[PDB]
Amino acid sequence: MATGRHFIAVCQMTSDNDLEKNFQAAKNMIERAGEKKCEMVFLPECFDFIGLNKNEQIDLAMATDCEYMEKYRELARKHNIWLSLGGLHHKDPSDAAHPWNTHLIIDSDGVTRAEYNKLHLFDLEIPGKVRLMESEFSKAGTEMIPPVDTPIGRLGLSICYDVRFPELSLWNRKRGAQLLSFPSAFTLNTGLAHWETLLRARAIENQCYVVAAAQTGAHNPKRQSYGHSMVVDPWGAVVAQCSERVDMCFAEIDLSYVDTLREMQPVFSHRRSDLYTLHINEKSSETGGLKFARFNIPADHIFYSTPHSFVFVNLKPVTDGHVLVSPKRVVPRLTDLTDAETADLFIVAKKVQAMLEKHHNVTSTTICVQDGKDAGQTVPHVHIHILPRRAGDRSNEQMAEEAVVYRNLM
Amino acid sequence: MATGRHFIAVCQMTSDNDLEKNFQAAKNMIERAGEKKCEMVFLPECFDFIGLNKNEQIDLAMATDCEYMEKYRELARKHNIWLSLGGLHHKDPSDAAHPWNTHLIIDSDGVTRAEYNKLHLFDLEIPGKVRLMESEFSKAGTEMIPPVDTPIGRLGLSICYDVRFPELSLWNRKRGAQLLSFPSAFTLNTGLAHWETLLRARAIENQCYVVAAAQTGAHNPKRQSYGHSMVVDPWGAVVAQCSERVDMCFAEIDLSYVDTLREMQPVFSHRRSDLYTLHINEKSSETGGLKFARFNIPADHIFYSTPHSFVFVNLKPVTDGHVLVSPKRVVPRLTDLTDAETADLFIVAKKVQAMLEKHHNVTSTTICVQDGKDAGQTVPHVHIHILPRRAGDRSNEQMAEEAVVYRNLM
Amino acid sequence: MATGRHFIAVCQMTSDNDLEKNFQAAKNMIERAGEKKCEMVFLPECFDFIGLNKNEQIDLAMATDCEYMEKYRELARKHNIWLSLGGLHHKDPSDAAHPWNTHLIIDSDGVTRAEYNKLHLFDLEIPGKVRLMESEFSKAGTEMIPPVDTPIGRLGLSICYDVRFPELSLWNRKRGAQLLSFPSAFTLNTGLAHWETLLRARAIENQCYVVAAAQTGAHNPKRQSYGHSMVVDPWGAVVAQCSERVDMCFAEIDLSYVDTLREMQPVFSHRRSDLYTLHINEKSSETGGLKFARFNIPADHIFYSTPHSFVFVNLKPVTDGHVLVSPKRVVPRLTDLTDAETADLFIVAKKVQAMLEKHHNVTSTTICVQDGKDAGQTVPHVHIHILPRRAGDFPRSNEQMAEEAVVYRNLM
Amino acid sequence: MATGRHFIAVCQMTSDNDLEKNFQAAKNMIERAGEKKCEMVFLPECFDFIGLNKNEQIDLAMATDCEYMEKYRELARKHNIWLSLGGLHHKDPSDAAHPWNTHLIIDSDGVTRAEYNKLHLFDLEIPGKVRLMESEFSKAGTEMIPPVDTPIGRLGLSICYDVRFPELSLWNRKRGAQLLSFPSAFTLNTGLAHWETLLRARAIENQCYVVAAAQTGAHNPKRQSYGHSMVVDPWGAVVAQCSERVDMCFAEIDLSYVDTLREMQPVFSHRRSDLYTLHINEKSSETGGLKFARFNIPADHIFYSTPHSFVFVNLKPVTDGHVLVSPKRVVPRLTDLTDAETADLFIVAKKVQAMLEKHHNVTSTTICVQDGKDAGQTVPHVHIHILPRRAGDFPRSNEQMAEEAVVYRNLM
Ligand code: EMC
Ligand code: EMC
Ligand code: EMC
Ligand code: EMC
Ligand code: EMC
Ligand code: EMC
Ligand code: EMC
Ligand code: EMC
Ligand code: EMC
Ligand code: EMC
Ligand code: NA
Ligand code: NA
Ligand code: NA
Ligand code: NA
Ligand code: NA
Ligand code: NA
Ligand code: NA
Ligand code: NA
Repeated sequence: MATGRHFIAVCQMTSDNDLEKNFQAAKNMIERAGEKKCEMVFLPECFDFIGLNKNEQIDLAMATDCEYMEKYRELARKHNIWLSLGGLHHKDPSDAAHPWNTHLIIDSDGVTRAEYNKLHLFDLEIPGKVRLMESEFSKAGTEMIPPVDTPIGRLGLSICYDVRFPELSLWNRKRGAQLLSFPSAFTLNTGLAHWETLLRARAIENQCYVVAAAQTGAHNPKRQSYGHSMVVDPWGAVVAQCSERVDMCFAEIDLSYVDTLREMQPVFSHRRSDLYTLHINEKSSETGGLKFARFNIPADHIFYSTPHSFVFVNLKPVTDGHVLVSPKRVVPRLTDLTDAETADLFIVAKKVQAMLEKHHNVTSTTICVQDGKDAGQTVPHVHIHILPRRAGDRSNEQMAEEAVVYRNLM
Repeated sequence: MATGRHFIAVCQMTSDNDLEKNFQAAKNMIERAGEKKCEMVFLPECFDFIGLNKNEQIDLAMATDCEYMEKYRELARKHNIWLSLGGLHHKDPSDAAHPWNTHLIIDSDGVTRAEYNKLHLFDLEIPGKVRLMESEFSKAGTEMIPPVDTPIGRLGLSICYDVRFPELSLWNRKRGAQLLSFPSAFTLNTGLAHWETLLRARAIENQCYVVAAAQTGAHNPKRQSYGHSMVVDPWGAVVAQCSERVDMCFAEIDLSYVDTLREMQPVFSHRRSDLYTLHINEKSSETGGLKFARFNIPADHIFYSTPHSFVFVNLKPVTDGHVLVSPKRVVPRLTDLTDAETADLFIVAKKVQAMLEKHHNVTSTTICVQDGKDAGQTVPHVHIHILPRRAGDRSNEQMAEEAVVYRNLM
Repeated sequence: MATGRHFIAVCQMTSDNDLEKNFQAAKNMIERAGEKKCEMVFLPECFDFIGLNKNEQIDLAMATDCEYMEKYRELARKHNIWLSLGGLHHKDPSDAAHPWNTHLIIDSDGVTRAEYNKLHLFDLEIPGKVRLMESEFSKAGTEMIPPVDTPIGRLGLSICYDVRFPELSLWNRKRGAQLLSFPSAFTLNTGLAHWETLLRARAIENQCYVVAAAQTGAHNPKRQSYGHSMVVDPWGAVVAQCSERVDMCFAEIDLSYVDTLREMQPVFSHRRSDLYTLHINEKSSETGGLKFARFNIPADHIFYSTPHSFVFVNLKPVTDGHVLVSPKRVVPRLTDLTDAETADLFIVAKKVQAMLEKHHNVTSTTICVQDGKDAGQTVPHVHIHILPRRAGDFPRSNEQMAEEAVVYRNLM
Repeated sequence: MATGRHFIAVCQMTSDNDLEKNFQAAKNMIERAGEKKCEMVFLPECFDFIGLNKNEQIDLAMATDCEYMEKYRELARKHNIWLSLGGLHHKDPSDAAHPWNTHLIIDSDGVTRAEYNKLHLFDLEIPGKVRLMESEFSKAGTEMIPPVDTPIGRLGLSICYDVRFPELSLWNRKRGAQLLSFPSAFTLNTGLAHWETLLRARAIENQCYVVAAAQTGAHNPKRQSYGHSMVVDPWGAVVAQCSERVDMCFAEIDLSYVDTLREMQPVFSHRRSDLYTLHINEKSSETGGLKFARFNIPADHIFYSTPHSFVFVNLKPVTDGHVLVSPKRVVPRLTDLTDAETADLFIVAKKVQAMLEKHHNVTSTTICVQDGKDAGQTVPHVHIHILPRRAGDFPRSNEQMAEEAVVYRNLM
């Protein structure tokens, strides 16, 4: 994976409702980024456009794989450079009334390597005073995207308002991010007070470079952005920033500096996990079985998994729907688990419970945990018995037949 | 509770190992704070002293209620002013080798209204390079203290390094804090890069005033502090700061400004709780029973409680140790609970499990949850059956007799 | 004179065309300042009002002068506090279109203690896309006003745009200022970029506190201000700043601190007076006196003087108008003068020449300086002879001399 | 001349007394700059070394000049890049204790393009508790060095402490600078408070990019530097800054941007030249020419000139040494001159007077100016007569005049 020094360029622009003009601006900077042999170029949120009306910023929503986007993918190839499209107006075939705010990272091939959907939207609705609903022009993302590996390092993905919620960034760092990102279209009055401080703060708390390509100037009579597109190092210093205008800045991030800081200031090893736990709901994929004590549970027997736990079908179902929920960390007692695990184990149990009832169509479930010899534990590895109930109350090939049905319901 | 405008003074000093000199400096500023009719004065971490050796910063550790401290309590009375003693070297009768870093808030009567023990310590130990262990000169605090009500508003308590962990502050705001605090003795090189940014960041993310009284200058040949004691408003502006020297600054915080901002920018109503949850382990006191569906469980029947859940002794114990764990929020199904609740419910179940086994001296427990008619739920309110096991397997006056024994073990 | 600690209050506001609303905003803050026993409060630049157009600002100037000006003097007296009125629209009796932008300092008794007229105005005339003319709603000052002594120290005076010019502030510091002031109404876009840096820079490079009450928010549909009213110390630290709204902030200034810095960082003792000189046109006021060699020139005979020079009538003039320009420092050679003194001495000669030619109605003048025994110098003190000339051309009573001096004095 | 965008690199380092280590640090960065095709790199103030004592700094100055100076010129040529050596210990052949602090600009061919000697040194002598004397390890410059043209623009030159003095920077901007430079080694405690604000302020008030490579970290047990090497744009934005360590940062500067700002914010067209004047002693270099009324004074006869004035020998001198001082702008009256011109004209007269008296060995001088027909003025162009005087006292060949001018020219 990425290591050492890497040269990158951050783009600042003032997008119109004139998609061609907007494109030309960007293309011009990307070309210059290539000329300087940058490995990656970052563009701001709303890089595609910023319409006058909303029947406009919903009518122009693209497909991520459209003819406009191809112009970008074509550029990435042409200049052998990765791209960070800060926040595309992602049209949703089903709900055209609510596009997505998608941050895309593209290959030197033009191949999308990652997509992140703005998770936090601004919704203010004060009875008879003011009503500004971002959730009216767009739609929030539904899941947590982990950082992506790039030639310049582990890049955490976020967008604008996201910067305001520390939990999201702490998580990305925990998932091994080296650089955080916050392409944005900040307000002049908000940005002039919170932009630099919030970005520098994120970089310092997570000890990561922060790359924030932004919108600046007036997009139209009723909209102006703060600008100040910058790059912050893992120590909180602003090592690169654009001048007040449509232009770019350059930075040479050094992944080694990140390592040095994390080593000399092990903050993430100082967190009192015995007092607080930042739980995140993440859905991971198991391209290989998992250890249930000494036994090996086949990936085809697992229908849901997260970085802390997994759910697998039983070899001796005490009743239809009877599955198991155990922590990836091989541990026998519940009292041996850490809050992160305890919390994730039962929140997963909750997600699984609801699904088993929608399927086996019932309205009752029993959660049992045999922790100890005297309690009936037949295997030294914590497992939650989740068994749906009704009125009454194994084929290795048929066990994966069950696991498949559930996997599509999780 | 506190409302409106309130005038406060922040003290900056460079403490010696000369407790009398240090005292005089502080007393002088407190007197001036009184003269200006301030309602509260904040002093920095290590306000009592900063010794040359460690056999010194462990020998001088006080009692919180000693003759030195009385000088302060006497001052609070004399000038009718609340005090924030940023970080006293709190001697522990049992472990004299590890004092506490205690932030105290004192009455206009000299009455302690709150104590907070530094939760985060700096411990760096790189094999053959450098070894700086804060946990060698002192001892971390063991529990989470909630904000205290003061005449100037809901004051969240923290100390120095704490500022580096966002979770702690998000929690304090959630517990209704209006002002956060971070009295400190920051390093010149660290502070010159992270002080203002981290404080301004906390104020902005939690929309609270931030009061940080600090140490400055050189305490001795081998120790210098950053200083820059300040006050930040809920918008991130530094409204007051001390000059580079032993002196104070004044600020008039306006709790209404806090309300305005929180209303016009409802960030804490934008957090995706469906994706992440900041769980905190807090121990609350129930000076009154709780609703277990429609029934009323007596406080004397409850041995442990938190802002999300409670544990009470059963009216029909299926076996010794058989207790119940339910969420304060009256809900029937597990799938009706929020991650905060799910997580806290079972982490409490974990804490309770371990205690029941240390007492009933056994090594097995069963966790059951009858969620639904068909599962055997006899009451429409989620409750976890926690029943310790062995080989074999109600007096209202004797039920509180059990609850009392456990309460002292929780 | 003032020394020690002093408590002050800085006010921020959003002035519009509602004199009563602006006044009530200012009054509220002055009252709170008085309640906290502040010795002085600072109001921002257009504290009186910001009109929607030229004609309205003319009407408002009259309505302000007529009703509110005195109301502030009353507040000053009632709350026993000094006021710094950051820059009112001072209506000019003979030019209603161009009032001055006056910074007024009012004492505890409501008495004007000093008046600064904004010297720097922003004039942008781009035939193509722009025309922003501040001199179309105003008129720049005419004199350099030295710092005023106040209960909080030597206060230098200026108004926003003045910050961009270092010359102005360096001067005030040299003239004894311990605090500089920059009451103002900055544009949101320009303030958002230069406000803090400039105010802090002036503080640091001049080693003075900087007090800058400012306008903030939306005044009208097409006028916005940055805000961020603050107080910066002599080391450049922002010790107090208003929150984003119509409100105030408090700061205790310490003149001791200024002194301490001036001593551990004697920056002003390090200037290369030999390479560069900052000359300033300043007319001095004097009880009298002044030596010319061992001679005592009575004030009656001195009609113009600056911190560096003085001009006086001649007992034995070689011709009508023959006056003398001399440095206050008593030295004989022109080569004894410092660049600062040489610049002033001849720039003053330039002013006297013009004054004399207009008065005596001549069009020629001879400037002569005899430096040395062999050049005919009669007294060991540099003096420039300024001789008006006529086509004819080549002991006087005290009464004649005093009169001639009175005449010239009122033409300078 | 240079226009458009230009890529540059700024270097930060922790120089000590190990010339080889410091050089390898600098070399590494210059190579990386070359690899990125930068047109110019900036090294900090004491890039050569920081010694543990007076004697070591003298030894190191020799060892530097002997081996490393040329090595940098080689790097310049090899990597086809221009160098800005922030302030080497320039050993003075006749005073080993007081070298100059020279800022050198080396071009692509390793040729010195310009040399600035630090004009401002920090001297603190408090009989009581302190004695910090920079002039004890150095010697201040002697001349004002105007900006140098480079592939990246008009570069003004300075070294750290110079930032505190606005005069120096205002001048460079007036002399055409598009970028100001402040290579340096700031104290950790002073930089931590004034570094960013001052650099940014100079940028804003002069509308120039500011390039400041700096020392950082611990040099030795009792010497620390702030660091934070950066590049500020004409609007005051910090566009590039090194991380906390021995490393570099990159910035693309745009001369177009400077221009644009200079036009939408014509700050320098707004200065009150009528109230204050910033005079600077500068000796001009000239191909020749210069008119005196309708007369063409050949360079052969001009022995001293500044941006505002020139002095020349006389065809019909009334006495040995009779020369003339005149403003370059052709105007007849002394009252036609601007304060800037009046200050310069007589400060130059002051210098010529001294030069002539020492040369002709006299002790008296008569300075005379005839302004107007009736004052005897013969040509309609201001000219000051400078007449050396003797006890005796009161057409010349081109050869005599040219010679006399050569003599005087080498004494100014
Ligand atoms: C909704 C993408 Hg700007
Ligand atoms: C709509 C927040 Hg960039
Ligand atoms: C351990 C209190 Hg400074
Ligand atoms: C020891 C951290 Hg203030
Ligand atoms: C022109 C006075 Hg605000
Ligand atoms: C003096 C009454 Hg307008
Ligand atoms: C001329 C800006 Hg208040
Ligand atoms: C005195 C040159 Hg660093
Ligand atoms: C020029 C050899 Hg030291
Ligand atoms: C004289 C400070 Hg580099
Ligand atoms: Na499209
Ligand atoms: Na004690
Ligand atoms: Na000033
Ligand atoms: Na102060
Ligand atoms: Na004469
Ligand atoms: Na300069
Ligand atoms: Na630029
Ligand atoms: Na003559």
